[PDB]
Amino acid sequence: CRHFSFAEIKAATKNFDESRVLGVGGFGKVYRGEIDGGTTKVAIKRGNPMSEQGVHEFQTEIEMLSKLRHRHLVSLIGYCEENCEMILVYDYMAHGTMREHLYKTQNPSLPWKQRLEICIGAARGLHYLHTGAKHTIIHRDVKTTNILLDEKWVAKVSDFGLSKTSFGYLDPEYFRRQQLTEKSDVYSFGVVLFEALCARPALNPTLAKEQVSLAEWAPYCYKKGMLDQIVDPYLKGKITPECFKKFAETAMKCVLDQGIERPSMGDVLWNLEFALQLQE
Ligand SMILES: Nc1ncnc2c1ncn2[C@@H]1O[C@H](COP(=O)(O)OP(=O)(O)O)[C@@H](O)[C@H]1O
Repeated sequence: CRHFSFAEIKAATKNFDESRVLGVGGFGKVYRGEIDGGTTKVAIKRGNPMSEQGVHEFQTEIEMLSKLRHRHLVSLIGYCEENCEMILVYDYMAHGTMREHLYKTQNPSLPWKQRLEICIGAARGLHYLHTGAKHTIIHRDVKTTNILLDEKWVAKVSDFGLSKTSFGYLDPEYFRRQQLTEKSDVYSFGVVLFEALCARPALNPTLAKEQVSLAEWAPYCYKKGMLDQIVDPYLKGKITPECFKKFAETAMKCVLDQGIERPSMGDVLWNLEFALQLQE
């Protein structure tokens, strides 16, 4: 993992010019830049050392990503703790977050098979975190803004500041059992799956009481046989009956009340690949 000068960070971002800002996260501003003389596109996150939750996330993202390698995980090229700063350098994901392609957006809608393949890609990332590191990693922050898309539309998991060895995605059993297991990532992923299908936020505080949380609302409509009515309008008529059923029953199991009843990510990943095959 590469240490960067604070001078290279300025060279890459052209001294943090707002022409290169990509957005704002809970950590700071995210800048697009180039390093190694313009062969490498990157994204650079500037955090604030005054905040020690920011300090905690900066060090956690470094100690996690520096030892992980997976096609479906955002890669951390390097960092900069110079002059008591806090900077992280990732590879640039040219197509932003998954949420920017589902709703509240001007981007075109994604075809069903591309959505399915994005969820499969993210499930592979999560499966690696749970079974491929030295110990289980619990991401704790699985959501549609933390799934990024590169120039070939490969889905990649990011945002490791809260991981250990958001509202609407929170494992409700965590506020009861007060323990945390990788099944909490499965809960959050099941919500991602429903967002991909319904193209609406996980929490929409303005709706009728039963519709506020996608996690409780989508299962409810499936049992009542009206899940087809809240499906993304672009997707209506584009999912074969058997894919629709395997997909929805996979998402329903992910958001069960009790973590012990939920599938593992290996199981989820397998059932999504099965769904893709039933679609074709
Ligand atoms: N590696 C990246 N490549 C491209 N754009 C990125 C990358 N990381 C973050 N972004 C952009 O920066 C924005 C801020 O994301 P992030 O800093 O993770 O904050 P949060 O996860 O709290 O929304 C994202 O919405 C996205 O547009």
